[PDB]
Amino acid sequence: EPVYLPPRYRGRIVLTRDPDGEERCVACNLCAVACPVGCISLQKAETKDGRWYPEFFRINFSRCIFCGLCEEACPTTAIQLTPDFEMGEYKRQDLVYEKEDLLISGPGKYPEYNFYRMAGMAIDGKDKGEAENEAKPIDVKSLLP
Amino acid sequence: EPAWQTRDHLDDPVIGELRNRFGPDAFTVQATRTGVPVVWIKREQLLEVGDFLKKLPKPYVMLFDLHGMDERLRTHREGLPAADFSVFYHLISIDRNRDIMLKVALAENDLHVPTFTKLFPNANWYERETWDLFGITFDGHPNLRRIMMPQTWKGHPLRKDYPARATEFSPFELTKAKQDLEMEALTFKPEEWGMKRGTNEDFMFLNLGHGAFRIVLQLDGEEIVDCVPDIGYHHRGAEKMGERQSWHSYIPYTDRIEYLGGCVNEMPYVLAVEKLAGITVPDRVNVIRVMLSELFRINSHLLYISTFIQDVGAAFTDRQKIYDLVEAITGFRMHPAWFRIGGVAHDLPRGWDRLLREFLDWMPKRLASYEKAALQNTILKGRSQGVAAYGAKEALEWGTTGAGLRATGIDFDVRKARPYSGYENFDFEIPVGGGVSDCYTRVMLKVEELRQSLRILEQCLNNMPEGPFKADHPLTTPPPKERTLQHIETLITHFLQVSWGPVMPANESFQMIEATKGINSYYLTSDGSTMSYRTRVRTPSFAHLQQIPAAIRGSLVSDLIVYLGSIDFVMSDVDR
Amino acid sequence: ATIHVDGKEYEVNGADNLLEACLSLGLDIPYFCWHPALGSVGACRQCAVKQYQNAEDTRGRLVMSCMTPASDGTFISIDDEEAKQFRESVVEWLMTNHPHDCPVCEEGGNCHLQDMTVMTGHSFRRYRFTKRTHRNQDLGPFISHEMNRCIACYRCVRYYKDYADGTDLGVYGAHDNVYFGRPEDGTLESEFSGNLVEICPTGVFTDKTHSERYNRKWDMQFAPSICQQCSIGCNISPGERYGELRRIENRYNGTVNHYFLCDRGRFGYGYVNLKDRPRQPVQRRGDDFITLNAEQAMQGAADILRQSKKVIGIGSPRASVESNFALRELVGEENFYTGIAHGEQERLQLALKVLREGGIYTPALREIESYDAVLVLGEDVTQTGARVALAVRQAVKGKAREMAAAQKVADWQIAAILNIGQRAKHPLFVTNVDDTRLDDIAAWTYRAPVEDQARLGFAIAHALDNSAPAVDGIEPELQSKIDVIVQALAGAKKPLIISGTNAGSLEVIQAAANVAKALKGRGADVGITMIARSVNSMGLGIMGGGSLEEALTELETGRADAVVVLENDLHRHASAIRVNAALAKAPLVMVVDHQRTAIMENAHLVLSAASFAESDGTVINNEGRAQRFFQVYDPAYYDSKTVMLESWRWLHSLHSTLLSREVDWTQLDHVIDAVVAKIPELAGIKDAAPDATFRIRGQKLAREPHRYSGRTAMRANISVHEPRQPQDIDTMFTFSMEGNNQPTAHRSQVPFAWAPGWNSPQAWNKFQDEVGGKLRFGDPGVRLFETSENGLDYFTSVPARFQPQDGKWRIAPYYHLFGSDELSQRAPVFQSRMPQPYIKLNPADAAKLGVNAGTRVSFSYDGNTVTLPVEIAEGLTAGQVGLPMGMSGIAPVLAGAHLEDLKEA
Amino acid sequence: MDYTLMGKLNDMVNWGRKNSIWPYNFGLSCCYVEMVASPRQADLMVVAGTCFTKMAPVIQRLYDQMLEPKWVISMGACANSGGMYDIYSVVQGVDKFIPVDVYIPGCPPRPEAYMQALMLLQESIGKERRPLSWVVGDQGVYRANMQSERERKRGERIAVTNLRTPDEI
Ligand code: SF4
Ligand code: SF4
Ligand code: SF4
Ligand code: SF4
Ligand code: SF4
Ligand code: SF4
Ligand code: FES
Ligand SMILES: [Ca+2]
Repeated sequence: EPVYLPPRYRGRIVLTRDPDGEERCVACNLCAVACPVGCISLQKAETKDGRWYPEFFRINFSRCIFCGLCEEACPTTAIQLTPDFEMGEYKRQDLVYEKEDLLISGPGKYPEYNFYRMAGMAIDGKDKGEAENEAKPIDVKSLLP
Repeated sequence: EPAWQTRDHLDDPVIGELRNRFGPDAFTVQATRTGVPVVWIKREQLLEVGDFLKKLPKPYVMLFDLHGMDERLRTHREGLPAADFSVFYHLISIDRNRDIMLKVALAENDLHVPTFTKLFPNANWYERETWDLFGITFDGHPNLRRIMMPQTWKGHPLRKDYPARATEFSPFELTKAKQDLEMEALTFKPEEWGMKRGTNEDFMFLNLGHGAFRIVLQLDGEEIVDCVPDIGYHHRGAEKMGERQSWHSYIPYTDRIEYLGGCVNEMPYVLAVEKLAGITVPDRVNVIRVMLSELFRINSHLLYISTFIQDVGAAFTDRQKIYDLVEAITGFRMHPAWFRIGGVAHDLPRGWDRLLREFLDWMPKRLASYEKAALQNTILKGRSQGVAAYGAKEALEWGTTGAGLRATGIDFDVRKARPYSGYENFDFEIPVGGGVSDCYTRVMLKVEELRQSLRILEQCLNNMPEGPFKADHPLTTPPPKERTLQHIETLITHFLQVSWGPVMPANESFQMIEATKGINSYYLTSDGSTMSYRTRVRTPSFAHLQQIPAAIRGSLVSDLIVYLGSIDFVMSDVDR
Repeated sequence: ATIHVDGKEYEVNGADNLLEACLSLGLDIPYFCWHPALGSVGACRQCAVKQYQNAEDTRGRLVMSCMTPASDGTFISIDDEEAKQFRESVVEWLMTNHPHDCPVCEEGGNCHLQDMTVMTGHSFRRYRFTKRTHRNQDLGPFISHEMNRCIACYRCVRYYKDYADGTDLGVYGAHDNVYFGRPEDGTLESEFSGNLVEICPTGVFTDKTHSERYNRKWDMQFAPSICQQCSIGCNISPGERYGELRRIENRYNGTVNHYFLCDRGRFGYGYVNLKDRPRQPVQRRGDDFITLNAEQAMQGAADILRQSKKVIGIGSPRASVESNFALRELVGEENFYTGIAHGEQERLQLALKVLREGGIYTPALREIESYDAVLVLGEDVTQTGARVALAVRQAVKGKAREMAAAQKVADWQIAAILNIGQRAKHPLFVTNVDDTRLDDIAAWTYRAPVEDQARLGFAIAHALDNSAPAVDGIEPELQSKIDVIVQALAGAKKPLIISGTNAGSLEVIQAAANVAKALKGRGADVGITMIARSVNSMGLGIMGGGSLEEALTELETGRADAVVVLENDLHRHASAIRVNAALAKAPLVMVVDHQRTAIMENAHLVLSAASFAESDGTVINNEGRAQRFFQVYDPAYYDSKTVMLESWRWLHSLHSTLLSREVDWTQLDHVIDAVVAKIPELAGIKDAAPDATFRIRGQKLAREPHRYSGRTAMRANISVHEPRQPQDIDTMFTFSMEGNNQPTAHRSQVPFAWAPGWNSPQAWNKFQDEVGGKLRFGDPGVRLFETSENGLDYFTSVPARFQPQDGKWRIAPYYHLFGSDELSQRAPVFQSRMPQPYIKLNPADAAKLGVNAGTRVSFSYDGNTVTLPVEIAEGLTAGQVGLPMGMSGIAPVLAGAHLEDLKEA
Repeated sequence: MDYTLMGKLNDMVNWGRKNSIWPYNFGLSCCYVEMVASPRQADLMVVAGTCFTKMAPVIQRLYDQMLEPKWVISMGACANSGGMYDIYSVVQGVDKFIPVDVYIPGCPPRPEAYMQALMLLQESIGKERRPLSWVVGDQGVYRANMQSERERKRGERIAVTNLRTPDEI
């Protein structure tokens, strides 16, 4: 039989995508500093429209203690611990998981959160004033008092 | 007047007694958040003060803790005597239900203190650990050698100038240590262990093997004449790690000390940090923490009792059900890392009531099964009664807590004497024994504690309060996640708490709890920073392991094996 | 004065405000609009405390601590409940409109707004309405703009306009739509605009160069270093991550450059991350380039050096004192040559003789701000020594400060001071070949060739003191302006004379020395400042050596058949044809450098030296201050095959291999001891920083913060086994978090400022004895020489006036802050900011040549015909042609040279 | 496939070593009590716990007591790399001093992770080349350079889209 795991189970770590399909991670580095083992390493990169994303994202799973502090620290719900535990390996170097081994094609456990719908910083598809609870930018040369 | 307020405890009668005995200028009272009167004594008056406290009308009978502190990098020492190092002595009066911390200030060039072993014999191992990790000499100590590190170790790792992180691996030192293990028996000098009369031509010296540890046995035939348990094979640098992690990111390390306990080990650390932060948690947090701590207490007690039955010759499904419930709540079975500063990591999952109801409705028949298998078994009873028995005097003088102390008849449980996490809102009994603490009485007390923990779990299930699972404090770490993901100031607070760390104002906090094997305490010194200046963990298994030579003196090796099984201990708890 | 904060008695300065007095005492009061360097305005309303009328008062009143004098017998409370509630309310009001931006904001973890949000204990949003938004502007290649994150604290405009005198930044709009930016998109024109990224408490103005390769402040590995991009020697904190130089932060030094850098130093670090840098020793054999390790590089180099008859060494003003000294020991004192030209060396040793033998006190950069009259002779200070120009602007505002002090207005009340002193300012007289950026505040600007600038200086000295030599042929109008200058300088209590070597004229330095001596003879408190060219120009001058022409002559004559060139491209100091021919003649050329230069094609051996980020050393200030810089990172931590050693380490091991045939990778303190034993004038460099055995209670000084992340992952793609932490035998710093960076530690070298609750550049408050003052245990760096007891004599070599001769064109030097300095103009972000190559002409000379603005003219210098387009220069004088010094192909030795065959291409 | 240093019987020997594996479980720390013969008789060593410096010599000695062929499974973050204990008294990984054949992440891993370790080791022995006798043939071992388990399971792992939300049991 397959082993039942509850939805909260702290197993293999993945990076998720927002509902529009773009990757959720903005490379804010909060997960890496919140890691007590220090087994996350990433670098911020930026697209032409200004969107922050990770240039690389690597996790040393030979070091990781599956404590969930990174997922708790993630302000975009990009990094998530998933109910999977079959991560055994032949060589310890193969336990270093790059971004192509972590970025799944869906939203994971948090199905609808989009951090970029909250951020004031403008990207493609969201100019100034289009975030949540944001008024449109009043130009300083406006006639109104 | 909250429970975390800074108090000097000048209205404690022990302060007036010390003032009337030694004079008003002989000591300095420090105001702390430890909940304990802390007094600074001159080094030359330490033995006099200890002897005076030993002879009070309701005397201070137990040396709870003894350790050191490197005070050189401490920048907030206002109202404190000038010190480069210090040694603290935590002493407990049980008849008074009080405790006092004595502090001796030491200069860097003169790191010697009078030995406390003439007043409390558990000071032997406590002073050996202080010498090992701080380099503080204790004059008059019989065998002042290293107890955590090997004897060929350079430096004292708990000093502030000692690098915490692991040094480079050398194959040559590994072969050297293997060579030292090769003719360790051939070059065995029974003077380097505190033993005597080495080869009467009838004394045999052996090494032996809850964790793996060595004990050197002196045998006259089959009788034990002396023994020295060699510990430190499971030393993980947990306190030094407490200085290298933030207040938030240290919580998994609290888990891995006493790894059968989990959330039980989380509880004193987060309670002490909440004292430092000035956090009063809401009631739902208290009940959640009590429920998880009692589930893990049941798990640890079941493993201990099932191991004791198998060792004598007189278990998994119950622990699997507990692990399934804990896995549903926290996402992890063994090391949940789930308590937080100000609360718990998440709310209870929807469906926890069903799982806890299924666990509680399936357990009492197993309780009857264990009581029949243990209390009514004659082979277990004849194997386990009278072997390694001690009274109240031996449990008080050796710092024995938990089931052994209550088996001596001293009704001392932390959940009733000094309540924490809302344990005063539960109706449960504290089982005590007669005057004799042998293996059978300790195991019987653990079975009765299993029943009482099931009662506490029933009360946790019946009226679980509705409310927040995290406190409304600004220093609740992390903040609630939905407000973090929606609100900018909560995002700011979360950003700073999970990266640099939360800023605990400079103070000292203390919290002792009734753990699964005795009293576990966290003593935390904050220097105003986002990490601990000093994380001292008092564990029961250290003190219980020290009592072994004083209890099986004159017994057999099989009696020693039964005694080792009967002590609820694990080696990670001893060495931390 | 006696104040009582929360019932606790403190002794403070009564001339301070309560905010700076309480921050100096270690108390925490949140604040936004106040800055130690800008004064108090009372805008943000964050710093409220509760003041009581006396000890027997219980009601009190909320006052602003930055606007309240810390007078004697004051009673305040910070921990009052109503004051705490008000401060939390101010943070709440700033949070109502603040964008949800912290993860994608370059200020995160380094943000003062985050710190004061947490410090007030505000973590619950009860505002449910909309946030105002703003469009962003394009502010150029260095500064990124995000107006959403603004809290309208007005620090940016007050710095940029009232402090740095920039004109193109301001506040626009009204009530809650107040906008802070330029009037339109475009590059910020101030040379000191980069200080906005630390002045702004939020993420509005951020470092765009850092934003390209962003990382958070906890992930940075810092070291205390000295800026290498000119001679002013501002202290910097370079920080790295993943083996590349990420950021340059200002390192506080209350004696030099306290809060501010110039843009060249802040943004010109990009040459360190160039991918064409030498990373290994490389030997040229035929057409092959064999890569060597350190040991066999030393063995082969020592063999060829042993077989050669004479070896000469060519140092550089780029290199530290230790590297130049190690080259001097390898080749001998008689065979060591400074890498600068003969005229540059003459001007440099003349400025050194004036500084350490002229009997006139030379001020530190911070002390320049307290002088009462300034005469700048020949120096384009904004383009060559920019932080001195900023200090000169402060000295100019000194008159309004004195006027407001006369009306008993407190010195922190900046708005009242500026209102009292409307347009009044201390006298400033600048002199250049054209207009300068100091002309907006200059009382008078003299545009003339360098001979006429020197003659004006000599005439000022003669008018001040009749024993000074006279000048013949001064026009009556120029004479009237000379008397204006003389009446201003003689009436000042503290006159300051600034000159330097960049004018290309010895006579300008001589005239400045004459003016300073004449003022000293009248009893004035005169100071003199000399701006050198490079980071270690003064140290290379103090050590001394032959000129580059002598080294080239030794190579061309065949007397020297081996040349070791240290950190020198040789084309900025001599003609490229002659340098290339002389180096092709030598059968052994060994270049020790950290940048890919043109002479490495001719080099038989190339040693991959370390730059300032990967090396330790000592550099000498333009004021003679010896300052140690420390290595930021180990280059071999990420690339294991990189052999990038310090230049002194290379040359010391080469000397050891030459003598005893065994390598000796020495220690830095041994080299410094060798310097102070062999050169007694450089004996003060021992006290610049403590040696590598220095500890704070037994532990070393940490290079990176305690929350430094990714220890078991940053190298895991190379190997999953964590490497050994790189050992530092040279300095007292460790390459890890396992060290000390306490604000109360007894040290002078602070790699970065951090205190709990203070994650921003405002954490420098905790490291100072008083806020805006010195570092608590003294600023680092030691002055090499004291003021002489007796001065020099007057220089009687008064030059003749400039005469425009036909066919010849005198080259007037134009310096650019972005472009003239060699290493910074190699940085890729400087190319957009760099001016296009433009040759400057008078309108009369351009009309004589028949050339309009923009048409390309060709000229031959040293047999090399080059072509540049023409810019018309109104302020230049006829017969002079303006060239941008230090650019590609225009060596700085062209200043003062003549030009032939200038014609339209 | 690549290997790092008459055919049917070699496969029979590999099969006999594959379905007959006697483990020697090393206690060490919490990984053992999660996952629950003389070292001369055992041929697989399972190291499950922290390699403390005081008992790294014990681990190395009881590894040297085992006989050829011998395989090593390292359970948990401590035995893999040192885990969360990068501290003065801990050796950073089992593989610092003895060679490891299978690595199992977790703190602790599940018992089923140990069972998956047994399978991975079983095909690891199943397609390896070891000498038949001490006098006949090449006296060298040839371990197979297997495809990594994260490269093999990459497509199914990346194809995951939605997971159960964490508000339930
Ligand atoms: S689960 Fe814990 S140990 Fe693993 S990457 Fe996340 S923070 Fe680090
Ligand atoms: S915390 Fe989340 S968004 Fe930030 S760097 Fe990590 S995975 Fe990316
Ligand atoms: S300026 Fe500060 S508070 Fe605002 S988004 Fe950036 S880091 Fe957050
Ligand atoms: S842009 Fe920055 S410095 Fe200027 S008012 Fe806004 S927050 Fe202050
Ligand atoms: S003035 Fe000179 S030393 Fe100072 S930051 Fe600018 S280039 Fe660097
Ligand atoms: S990996 Fe985790 S569970 Fe296993 S021994 Fe180490 S701390 Fe214990
Ligand atoms: S700091 Fe005083 S009002 Fe802003
Ligand atoms: Ca170095």
